[PDB]
Order: sequence, then C-alpha cells, then structure tokens
Amino acid sequence: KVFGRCELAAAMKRHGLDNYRGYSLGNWVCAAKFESNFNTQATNRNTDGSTDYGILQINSRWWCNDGRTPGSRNLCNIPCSALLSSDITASVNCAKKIVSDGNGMNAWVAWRNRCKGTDVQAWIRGCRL
Repeated sequence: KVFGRCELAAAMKRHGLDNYRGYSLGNWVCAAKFESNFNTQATNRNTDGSTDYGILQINSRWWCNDGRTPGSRNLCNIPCSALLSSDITASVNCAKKIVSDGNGMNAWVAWRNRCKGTDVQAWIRGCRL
C-alpha cells in the first residue's frame, strides 16, 4: 500500500510518533518519504547480505528476522514480512525501539541526508491532525 502524505501523518500521530523522543511528526513523515516513498512493500537489498523492509526500511541484521541474514539478532522479535503489511503498527513499534537505541533518528540514513536540520514542519502542511 502507498500512503498519501497526510493519511500517513494521521496514522503515525495516532501511533504516538509525534514528538516521540523529541522528534516532531514532520521528521517521521519526511523519513518515510525518502526511505520508502510511502510504500509499505518497499524492500531494499544491502550489499552486506541484509535487507531493509517496509515504510521505515527496518534492517534484517539487527531488528527483524527474514531467515536469510547471517548474524541476525531480531531485536524487535518479529518476522521481516510483518513489516510489509498495510497497517504500520509493527513498523512503528519497532521504530520506537530503534530511535531510543542511542543514535536518535540518525539510524535512518535517508532522514540524516534529506531531513536532518531542515524545515520538517513542511511535511505536515495541509494535514488536519
């Protein structure tokens, strides 16, 4: 499923992402845009044998189990396929753990390169939250 910008913003605010760990909703919507382009089925293969899954591109080496990544940890304790669903619940719950793992939102490379230090409130413009 491909979310609309405000549609995703509403879903995220309901799951408690707004200002979570001091990161405004705009940061989360911006991260999702550049990580997966709002597509819940997005999967990207990394050259190290791991794969990023879903709307927030969560990694299979440390966060979810996909059964084919050497040295997997599965810290979110869920199969990576569950991060490819239409409802973002699983992805959000796992993202909450990742963000408080000592690196803030720097964990998401696309956020760091395209969202960090910018006017992120622009990502929630026109949305009725």
